[PDB]
This record gives sequence, C-alpha cells and structure tokens, in this order.
Amino acid sequence: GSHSMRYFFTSVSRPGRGEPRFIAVGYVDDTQFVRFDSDAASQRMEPRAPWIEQEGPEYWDGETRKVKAHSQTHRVDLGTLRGYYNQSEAGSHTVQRMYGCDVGSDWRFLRGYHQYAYDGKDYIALKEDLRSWTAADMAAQTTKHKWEAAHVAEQLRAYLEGTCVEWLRRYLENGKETLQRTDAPKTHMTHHAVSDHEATLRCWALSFYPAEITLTWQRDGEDQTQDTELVETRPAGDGTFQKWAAVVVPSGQEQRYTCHVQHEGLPKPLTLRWE
Amino acid sequence: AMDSNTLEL
Amino acid sequence: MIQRTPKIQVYSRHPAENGKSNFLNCYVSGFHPSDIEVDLLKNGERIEKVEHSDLSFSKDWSFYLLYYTEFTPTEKDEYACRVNHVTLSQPKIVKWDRDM
Repeated sequence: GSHSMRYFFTSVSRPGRGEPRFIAVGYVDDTQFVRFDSDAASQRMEPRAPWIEQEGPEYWDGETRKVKAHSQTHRVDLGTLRGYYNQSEAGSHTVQRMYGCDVGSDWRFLRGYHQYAYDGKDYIALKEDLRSWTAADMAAQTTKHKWEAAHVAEQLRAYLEGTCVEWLRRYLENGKETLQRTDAPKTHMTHHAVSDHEATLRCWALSFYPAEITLTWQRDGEDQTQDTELVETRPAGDGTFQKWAAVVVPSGQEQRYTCHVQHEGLPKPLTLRWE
Repeated sequence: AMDSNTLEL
Repeated sequence: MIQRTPKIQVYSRHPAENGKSNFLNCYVSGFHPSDIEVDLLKNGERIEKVEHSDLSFSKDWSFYLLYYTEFTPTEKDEYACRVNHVTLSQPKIVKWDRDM
C-alpha cells in the first residue's frame, strides 16, 4: 500500500543544568529504525530495526554527522526563539520538528511535510505544494521571511521528493519481511459483571500492524459510540499494537451487541458477539 | 536517511 | 507555556497467565512537557530493572513513551505504575489490571 518515512526531533533547554537535550527518532511506517539521544553514551546514531543493522559504517558516520548538525542547529534555535518571544533564560523550552515523505502503492511520491512547534504548539509548516510556509504567529513570520530568502523550501522539496523516497524504497526492500507485512488483529471478548444487572463487554484487538485500526461497538446495528469506552491504540513493545473498546451492558442483552473491527491486515471487517 | 540541510529558525 | 496531562495505561505485552514470561508495559502519552518521572512497582516497591522507549510525539505534538520490564505474573503479586509530571499535583499510582 502507501508507505511513509518520518523523522521526529525534540529539543529541550536545560537552564544552568547543561546543554539542551536532543532526541532524534526515525520511523518507517509505525516501525522505529534509528535513534540519537544526546544524553546517551555513544554520541552516535544507533539502529532500532534489524534491517538497518547492516548498513555499513559509512552510512552511520553519515547519519551521525548530520544528526549532530541537527542537534547543534536546534541548539541555536532555542536561543533564537527565547529572543523572538522575549523570554527569560531561566525557564525550560521545547523545540519539536517532524519531517518525512509518504509514498503510494506504486512507491511513487505522494506527499511530504516538515513542521516545527515551540513549546508544544505550532510554529511554522511547509504547505502541500512544498514551497510555501505557514507561520502561526509573528515570530514564525520572521522565520518564514528568512527561509523564503534562502530558498529553504526548494532544497526541502528536493529531499522530500527524492532522497527521502529513494531511501524509503531502500528501507522497504531491505526490511521487506518486516515493513511490507500486515498482521491482522487477533481478537476476542471478555465479560465482567459490574453488578447483578450489568455486565461489561470488552472487545480486544491484539498484536496488529500497522497501528491504524477501528473498533466500534453496536447494538442491534446502532453504533454505541457514546457509551463506548475506548483506549488509545498502544504499543505491545514487539513491533505490534493493541486496543480495546468496552461497553457496559444489561445482563440478558449480551446478544444484542456486536464488536466490529477493521484493519489493513483483514480481508473482511471482523464481527464479534458474546455468543 | 536523514536530511543534510542545516536549518535555523 | 503549554502543558498537557499524561494518559497512563498499565498492561502486559501478552495475555497474562500466571507462571509465564511476559512484559509489563506502562504507556504514557498525551503529555507536555517531556519531563516525566515513570516508575514500575511490584507489591509497593520500585522495580529496578526497567527499560523505556525513545521519546516521540503525536499529531498534536504531545509526547509518548513506553516503559516496560520483563516479568512473570503470579496469583498474588500486585503490579503498579508510578507517574509524576508537572501537571500532576502529586504522583499518580495505577495498578495493573489483567483485563486492561
């Protein structure tokens, strides 16, 4: 199907307690394959997927060298924004950045994105056309003029439309066994008495990939979406995800309720009853 | 593969 | 300064069956800033051997981290997860529920 490669960068200031912390992670789809932590011993980019382990030193030295640059850049960046926002050099602040590309079923470019956020809030973002920026406030406007100046977005488009897709396809072929799979949800239900007259039906989707899934409860066909408890899709820790939705049902009506599960690794949306 | 461009705000 | 509250989920990697190797996960998400104290506990005492994932964030920029440790469930052990964050007037304690 479609695939994606994305890099996430976080950067938090540590007023007086040393350099700013810097954490870079990189995913293909919902699978992490590299990391760099400024507080980790190695001070190198490290792998996290099996398929990237054998990439050669040249590739590692490259990625480390360029992640270190990102690190140092965000170091300056923290300083810039404390200025723009007229803030004290006493408090801690966060710079977050995410960029990557999506590819379609044909493995041809689909879209690209590149966004910043100061203190957990939108700052500036590349637009669909990969040439125009969206400044969220006045300081972001300044950066926008600065970047339109250096033709920033022309160079980005060239990474996102080429290098990025070029490399995503490489990864996808190297980690074929892993990235190109889809695990269908292994589902089941549990029943617990909330009281003498009430039971809780809980619908489980275990061990699936990718994370995207849909769990709905229904009663005689009518979506119970408002009386349904539904937790965030969560990582199992093994490269698969879990999720459940619960409804509180009147004893004696277990039969009127269905759980419907839809995933990419499923040919036909499962339907589960307590029956 | 990461991006090579230094990019300052 | 933007600040969010941690969601906390305490669950096992695989369905819990007393006497079988498993991983005890603590998944924390939807919080800002990233300064987070997360501790796993066994019968009211901190499990020392406990790894965690690399920081990352969502579409809303809020952060998430998985904290896990290998463990083997028994009929009497109570496991919990301790989280402190700025948004937290005090650490929060979430006991692990088998069916959760």
